[PDB]
Amino acid sequence: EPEPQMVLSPLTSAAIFLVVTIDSGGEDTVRDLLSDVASLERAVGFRAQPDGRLSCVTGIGSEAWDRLFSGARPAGLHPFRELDGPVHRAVATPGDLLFHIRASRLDLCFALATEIMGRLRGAVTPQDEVHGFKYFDERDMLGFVAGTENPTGAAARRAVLVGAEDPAFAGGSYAVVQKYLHDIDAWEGLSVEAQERVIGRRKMTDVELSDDVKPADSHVALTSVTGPDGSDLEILRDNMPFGSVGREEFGTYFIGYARTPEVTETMLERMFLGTASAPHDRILDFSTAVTGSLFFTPAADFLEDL
Amino acid sequence: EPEPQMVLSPLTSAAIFLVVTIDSGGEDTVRDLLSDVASLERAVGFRAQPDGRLSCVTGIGSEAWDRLFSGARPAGLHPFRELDGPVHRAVATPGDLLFHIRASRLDLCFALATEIMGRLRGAVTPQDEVHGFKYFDERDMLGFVAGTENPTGAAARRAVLVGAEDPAFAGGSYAVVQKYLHDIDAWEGLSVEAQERVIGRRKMTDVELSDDVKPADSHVALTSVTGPDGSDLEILRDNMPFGSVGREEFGTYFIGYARTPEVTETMLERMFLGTASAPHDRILDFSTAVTGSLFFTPAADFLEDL
Amino acid sequence: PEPQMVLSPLTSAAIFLVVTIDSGGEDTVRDLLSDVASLERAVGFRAQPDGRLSCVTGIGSEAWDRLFSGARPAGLHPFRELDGPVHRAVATPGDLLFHIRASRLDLCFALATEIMGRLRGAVTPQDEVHGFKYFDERDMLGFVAGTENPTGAAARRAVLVGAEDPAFAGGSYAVVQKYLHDIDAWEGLSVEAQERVIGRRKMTDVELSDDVKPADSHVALTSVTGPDGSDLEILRDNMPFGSVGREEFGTYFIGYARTPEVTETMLERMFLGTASAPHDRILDFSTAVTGSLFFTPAADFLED
Amino acid sequence: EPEPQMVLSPLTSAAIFLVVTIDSGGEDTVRDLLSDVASLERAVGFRAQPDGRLSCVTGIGSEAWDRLFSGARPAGLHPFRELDGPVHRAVATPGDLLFHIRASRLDLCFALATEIMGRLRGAVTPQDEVHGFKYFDERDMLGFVAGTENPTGAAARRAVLVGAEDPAFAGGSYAVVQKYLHDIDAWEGLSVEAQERVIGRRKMTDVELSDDVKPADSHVALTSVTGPDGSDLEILRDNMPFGSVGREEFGTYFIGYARTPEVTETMLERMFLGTASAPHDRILDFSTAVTGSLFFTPAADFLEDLS
Amino acid sequence: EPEPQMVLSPLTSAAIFLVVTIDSGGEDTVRDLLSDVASLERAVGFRAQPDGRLSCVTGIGSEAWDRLFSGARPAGLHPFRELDGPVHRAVATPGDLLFHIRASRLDLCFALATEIMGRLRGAVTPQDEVHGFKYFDERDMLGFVAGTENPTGAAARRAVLVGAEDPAFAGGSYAVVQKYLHDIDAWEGLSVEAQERVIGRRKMTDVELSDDVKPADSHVALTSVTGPDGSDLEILRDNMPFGSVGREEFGTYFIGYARTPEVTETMLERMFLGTASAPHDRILDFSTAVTGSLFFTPAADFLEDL
Amino acid sequence: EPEPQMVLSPLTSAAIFLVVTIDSGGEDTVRDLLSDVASLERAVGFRAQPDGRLSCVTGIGSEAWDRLFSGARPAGLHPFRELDGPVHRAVATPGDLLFHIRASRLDLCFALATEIMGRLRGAVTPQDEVHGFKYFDERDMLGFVAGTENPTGAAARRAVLVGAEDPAFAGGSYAVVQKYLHDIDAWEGLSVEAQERVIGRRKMTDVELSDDVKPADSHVALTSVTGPDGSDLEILRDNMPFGSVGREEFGTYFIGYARTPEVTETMLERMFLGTASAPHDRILDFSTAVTGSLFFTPAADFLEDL
Ligand code: HEM
Ligand code: HEM
Ligand code: HEM
Ligand code: HEM
Ligand SMILES: [Mg+2]
Ligand SMILES: [Mg+2]
Ligand SMILES: [Mg+2]
Ligand SMILES: [O]
Ligand SMILES: [O]
Ligand SMILES: [O]
Ligand SMILES: [O]
Ligand SMILES: [O]
Ligand SMILES: [O]
Repeated sequence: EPEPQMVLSPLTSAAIFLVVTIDSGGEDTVRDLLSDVASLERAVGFRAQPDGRLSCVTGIGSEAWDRLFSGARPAGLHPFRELDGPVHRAVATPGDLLFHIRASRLDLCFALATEIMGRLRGAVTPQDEVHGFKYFDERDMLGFVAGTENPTGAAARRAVLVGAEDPAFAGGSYAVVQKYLHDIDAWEGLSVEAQERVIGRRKMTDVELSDDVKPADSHVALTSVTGPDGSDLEILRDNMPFGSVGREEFGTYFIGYARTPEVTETMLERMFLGTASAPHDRILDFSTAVTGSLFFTPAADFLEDL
Repeated sequence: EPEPQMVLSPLTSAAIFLVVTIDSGGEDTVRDLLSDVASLERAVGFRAQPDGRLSCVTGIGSEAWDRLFSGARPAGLHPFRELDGPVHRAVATPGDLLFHIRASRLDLCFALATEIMGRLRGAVTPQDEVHGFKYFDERDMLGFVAGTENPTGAAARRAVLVGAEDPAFAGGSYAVVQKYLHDIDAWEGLSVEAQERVIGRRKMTDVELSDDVKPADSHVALTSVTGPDGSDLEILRDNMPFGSVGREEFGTYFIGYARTPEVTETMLERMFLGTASAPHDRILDFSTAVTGSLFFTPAADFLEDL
Repeated sequence: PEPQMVLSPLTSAAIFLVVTIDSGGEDTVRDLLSDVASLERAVGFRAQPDGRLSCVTGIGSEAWDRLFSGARPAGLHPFRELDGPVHRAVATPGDLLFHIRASRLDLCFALATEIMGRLRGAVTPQDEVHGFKYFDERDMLGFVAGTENPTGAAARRAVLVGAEDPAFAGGSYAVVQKYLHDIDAWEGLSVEAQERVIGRRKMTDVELSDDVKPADSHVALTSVTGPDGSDLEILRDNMPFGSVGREEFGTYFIGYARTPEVTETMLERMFLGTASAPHDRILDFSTAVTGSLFFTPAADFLED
Repeated sequence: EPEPQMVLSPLTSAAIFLVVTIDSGGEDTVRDLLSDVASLERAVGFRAQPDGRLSCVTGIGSEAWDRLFSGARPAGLHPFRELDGPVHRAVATPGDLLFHIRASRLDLCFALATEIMGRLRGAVTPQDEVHGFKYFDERDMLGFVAGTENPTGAAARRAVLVGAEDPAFAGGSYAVVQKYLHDIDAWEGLSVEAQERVIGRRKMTDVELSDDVKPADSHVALTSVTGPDGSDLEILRDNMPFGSVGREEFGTYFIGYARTPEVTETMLERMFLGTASAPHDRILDFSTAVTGSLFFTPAADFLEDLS
Repeated sequence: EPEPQMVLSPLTSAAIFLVVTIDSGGEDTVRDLLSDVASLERAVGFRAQPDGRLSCVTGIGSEAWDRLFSGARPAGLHPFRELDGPVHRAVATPGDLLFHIRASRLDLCFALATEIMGRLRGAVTPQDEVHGFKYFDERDMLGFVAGTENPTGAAARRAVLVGAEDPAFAGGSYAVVQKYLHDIDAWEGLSVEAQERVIGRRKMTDVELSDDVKPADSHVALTSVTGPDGSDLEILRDNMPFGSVGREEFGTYFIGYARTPEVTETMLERMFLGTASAPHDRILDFSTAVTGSLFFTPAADFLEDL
Repeated sequence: EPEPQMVLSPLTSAAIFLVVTIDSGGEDTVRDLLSDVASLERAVGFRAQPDGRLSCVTGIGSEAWDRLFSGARPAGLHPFRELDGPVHRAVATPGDLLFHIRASRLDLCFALATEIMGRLRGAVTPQDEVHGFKYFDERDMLGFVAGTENPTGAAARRAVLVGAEDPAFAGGSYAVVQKYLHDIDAWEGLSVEAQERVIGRRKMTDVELSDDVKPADSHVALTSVTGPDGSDLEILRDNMPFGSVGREEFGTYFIGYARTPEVTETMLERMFLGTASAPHDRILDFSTAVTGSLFFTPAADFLEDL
């Protein structure tokens, strides 16, 4: 059986998201780090157990894949597709490696990020570094409970992990990242009732709006997708608030894991391009994407045997 | 008896330090915020009891004091004194207001900082914003336990709180801040034994080096000071690690509270200018001050009664 | 097939809600059943992961016929009243059971509020009990309660419907009885006399050896061996409850099993006695004031 | 410095409020129990240290005081004063003894309530019993954070504990209890902003409404009282949610401690009878008081030195 | 004004009791260690703040006091008084220094005991070392709750701390230690009701037996003492269970703190020699004392100034 | 189908290791206790759910197996093999039964140990009893993190549990125990860099030394073993510190679970007898084995069905 990376792990109160590009001739240094990254995770995390809950998920971009490895490519791997909607745009930004670092404490994230970047100095250029913090009541930067409808157990495994459709990369997953900045002044001008119509859930109680009152351009309505079979298409999201009060930056770092990028890309199409019944997702009237990248997160044993 | 701010409260795992200057015409907006800051601390923190441990200490600079208030000035309040040592410099940087925000979680610090800065928008200019995190084993950025010789109980109250020497300001304190960036590459080039001789304590066990072994130019030696009366002069320090792995920023945010700035200033003179037996504090060969500001943190009732 | 949380452990808080379905309330009920997993997530996610909020939903025999056409679960019937020589196990009305558990009563109450809010005008409440953990997993008699519950594979085998009734695999049967205790009479016994009623040591919870365990002890009468000589097991989530002012010191009994026959055999031995035992001596200190039987379907049965 | 009961202690996650009346001839049994109540609290609580946080505050009503004790009365002790407003009524209901029991767990509350009621069986009649629970982030059944502006440290000591004004009773306090039931159907028909105008604080973030927007008939406006010298008059509230989903009971158990009942009573007069600017507290349009009792909670040493 | 050691602090889940004798010529080494013990306590304890709750109380015996110090002695400091009852004996055993180490975790106790014994190697001989542990709900090896009637708050300060009756030694206290082994076989031969008549409290619920059923020879009856003026004479007990299952050793380590040894010794006389109404404390029919030592625990500042 | 004992369970903060020999005629009493040990575990542990995490793993020695049972032996069961190296010796010491008792608290361990030994009194003779405790951030007495490279999940199950190679004993495991005492004086004389060369990892950060600097006689180098097929051969180690400060006993209690003893024995051979490039494991220059025993820990249902 192939060992997945910790893609199925739950939300934690802290995260570091590190996106880098591989400099010309940095390939060899990168391959050596990838073969050690699970051992670095154990080195930093084991002594802080059991409360630490440290994990690192490592992702590799479409272009970087061709630079690093000969042989088969994962079937779903391609650069992030820019979406030019009538009003809102999903931008594509450079990204060769993702490190999705989670723990109960920011210091354990930082210590692992320090060892990884120590090994990669002179081989990579940092593109994005975000320090995420969840609110103590599981709320995001808009004041809503975040993660409620994430799949669990066998449903999560089936939605997130590559299987027989691409057997050489079984136990892998696809990660889409987008850094969003919010217009908090505009958001806080809405009544609570208006905010609930944007999201599609009650703010205090987190109960879903019933189908007769849920607007067709609510976040929950547009990111609800049924397959040909009639079955719900699901992703696993580990979204984190981040910000700087001095710079008035109040953000959500979106990360969504799926067995194929087509599920996440369908949701993004419905959000940015809309449908017959909805011009666009009302959350984008308060949220601007400033990054967008797609990564393949291989099985742990693929990184180890390299 | 006057009610002090939470200057005596213990170290926490998260902090936000905010330093701002007051723009032209900003004084009325600032006075309104000062009269409300304790009530905002309760609004953000109460619902997160008892695990939240949210506090805010508010400080006011020498020039800002004269802009905001008529009548008496605290006896020790003056702008930070630059020290131009033969090798190392303690710089002065602008700062009218300090908010020293502590909690068990960064998101609680961030929520109070958001409310404070929301009320000050258009009246202030941000000078500095640092998000602090302690390592899970009470270690600083240099790998040493930080806080060990802080005073506690009655000795802390005597060391930190203004009393009858300045009775109109009793229950106040003086805060000096300095942001330090470390040369971690040079520090990690030392053996553990050489680092212990820089600090003056054992790294793993935190046991102080004996007087026979402890170098005259160690941090513990130079920051150990006796008054004319033979008594130890003590300050309370809430130093926090901070940084950015992508930018290679690895820092210690120094904050020290004391009943009179003369004690903190004497320690800084010994570190930066040295003594007969030591050229300077050896910690400064690995640590560059990039900010320096002095604040008076009044009694809580002083701020309430505006 | 995915079961409801019938295999989940004891928690420190619980709400037990039993209602009857009023005439014409069927459609409101079916809509709520299709939504109960989503309500559970909605309330529970506000306290992940320590909250441990779950709701197990059960349906009575008469309600089943009012709600669904086609196949019945093989073991579903109304609770069988037992009229013993001394003690009686009463059958009381109940169409729906909500077995709500969490680490905190707030999560239980918030979920109960949303469920009952959705069913207002469609159901009549019959029983509501707010259970709480009592010291080191003790009951109102001062004994540790749950010790011999099966775990892991033995729990799955004992609790979940399998191939014997394949349309309903991953279901279970719940029996509930609210008991009120005579604490005055109980505290009149020596600790040694109480140990002989239960069949375990009071402070240390060690089982009495077979040579000393009375045949009419609770542990002896509820020990049943199946055709192959293996133990027939149930999973019990008993919770203390009460009201000091009204002198109500209670045990809310709930037992899950793959077939009701196992639980019913245990109840027959307790209430009717055997050749060796007049009745379960625990009943000399405990009166059953409710009795109901429910089928707790697979989670997938409810969503569909 | 005489030793107070645990009146200054913080909110906990569980509580039992027990109100009883003393039957004729029950006085000797009650005095005996009062002399033992601190020892019973230690007997239950000590084995759950350090996390248990079990405490019991024992209060005695005006008429019970006269039956139990032959000497001096606390200066402020009198029966609860019924308030007959143009719209709303604050009823006075019987209660001789209050047990305010708090812990981090209901089991410790229940076990201590069991031991106390076991000692008083046949001497007292139960009037009210409420099992309170913390609801999410210190919320009440109206969805608002409750307790935010409670005084702390020295301010709490000054606001709550009897001192030199009544020296024989120094370290005592005065507790007012009211059981409120809420009309949740009517409450949930308001917009969140209309709820915020009833309470005077933001619902989700618990920030006080600015003075320009805070209505005069908001809860926070009517329960804000200044003394003649301009300083705030404060009380310490340990309010707890309770209820029963089947019976549609969604309750707030109000308890307020103060150094003199005059402060709590001035707040109640403003709520129920209103001011020049406000007819009544808008919170009462959604809240009905069904009990009302006043108790003196003596210093701990006063109870210990009985017979 | 004088700062007591942590004699008033509550029970913890772990303790180490270390009793040593001072070798001939060990006096100087011992004096240097005593002046450093508070600094060693902070060095170990600070890196587990705030849940560690590490503390060390240092006690000095009567014969050791006269070897270490000159001038005035604490008024009540004498060797433990052997009690030769008709049936039961309280033995006196050697001991010059007591280290009473408590924390929430054994590791912090063990690390501090290691640093102390490292400084004293070749100057002292170990007489007794006991690792204590919390047993369920504050129970002892007899199955009863132990510590229930300890004084708290002001009553504890008044019972425990030397004051104006011996002003030079204000802030000190007197510790009596006795290691007890229990005859568990004999004890378990009693019914629970017989055990309750030995102790004087209910076993499961820890409710005191009423005055009309409490035997005169029960432990609670003989250890209840009133002064000539009617007030209760109280001690503070920090008893801890210990044992070794292989050796069939089930113990109680008794430690009682009091402002004068006369209170503790009056209790011991009643237990071992009895009263007019009681031959001896029935708890002694199931408990054997194998050590007995008395120590003065000076104010913290007395040790620091050496 | 067969239910293993709790061999795969994680490290806990407390342990008791009990090794006994079966006295002549004690066989019938032992068989009765083996059939009840799981019942005793529930009796003590249930009341402390869910935080207690009490488990007992019961092991039987080679000589004991033939005294207790008729019919098939586990294929790998033999007496511990004494290793007589040029410098260091791995002694074989008597042991018929192992009880490996773990929990989050020592009380639960002690209570279960008391019930087991109460049933075995007069049938067994105790050989060793060790009370283990967690030391800071999962450290051993040498000050290094211990457990870091233990296998987890599927890799742990594959490394530890007997499968189809010995189908009658599927779900069993083999436990090797060795009690080590450390020369802390000699160890603490080494610089941290020289200690790192003994172990093969960085002391404070627990990062593995790179292959270019790791000495061939380091602990990590000698306990790293590859099968003929190139895979890593793994064991599960649940090592616990123990000690007594007055007796200068600073111990590591070694316990290693494996699907076959040949893996553990290959590691011991390399440590004690060395390789072409290493005389012996340098850790043995600071560590003396004083016990050595091998046990088969059967499937839980094997014990239940006696
Ligand atoms: C500013 C960015 C975002 C914010 C603040 C945000 C917030 C939320 C919230 C509050 C919910 C409801 C509770 C939950 O189930 O987590 C939700 C649901 C969801 N979001 Fe987002 N979201 C954002 C971006 C995205 C993006 C970019 C996607 C997909 C590409 C996405 C996919 C989903 C999905 C699939 C659900 C679950 C819908 C359901 O089936 O109920 N979100 N989000
Ligand atoms: C530049 C970055 C700094 C770092 C990384 C640092 C770190 C440390 C460490 C590790 C200790 C030993 C443990 C303890 O906290 O007692 C210490 C002690 C101390 N530091 Fe700093 N420190 C810094 C700057 C300062 C400054 C600027 C001052 C004063 C103006 C200061 C004053 C002290 C004092 C008074 C002590 C206690 C010494 C004693 O009496 O034992 N430190 N510091
Ligand atoms: C007054 C109501 C009850 C009380 C207070 C009570 C209490 C207990 C206690 C203290 C135990 C021993 C520890 C353990 O849980 O294994 C026990 C065991 C048990 N009880 Fe009950 N019980 C009650 C009613 C029932 C009922 C109504 C049934 C069955 C229909 C039942 C079935 C069992 C079973 C099967 C065991 C396990 C026996 C074994 O195999 O060891 N109980 N109960
Ligand atoms: C249905 C009954 C009640 C409910 C739901 C309720 C709820 C609240 C809420 C939500 C607050 C705002 C947060 C805070 O606690 O500071 C508050 C404040 C307060 N309440 Fe109540 N309350 C009730 C009855 C009472 C009564 C009867 C009194 C006095 C007799 C009282 C006195 C106060 C006071 C003094 C404040 C603080 C006002 C300030 O200075 O800001 N409340 N209450
Ligand atoms: Mg009978
Ligand atoms: Mg206020
Ligand atoms: Mg014996
Ligand atoms: O999301
Ligand atoms: O510092
Ligand atoms: O049960
Ligand atoms: O309130
Ligand atoms: O004691
Ligand atoms: O190891």
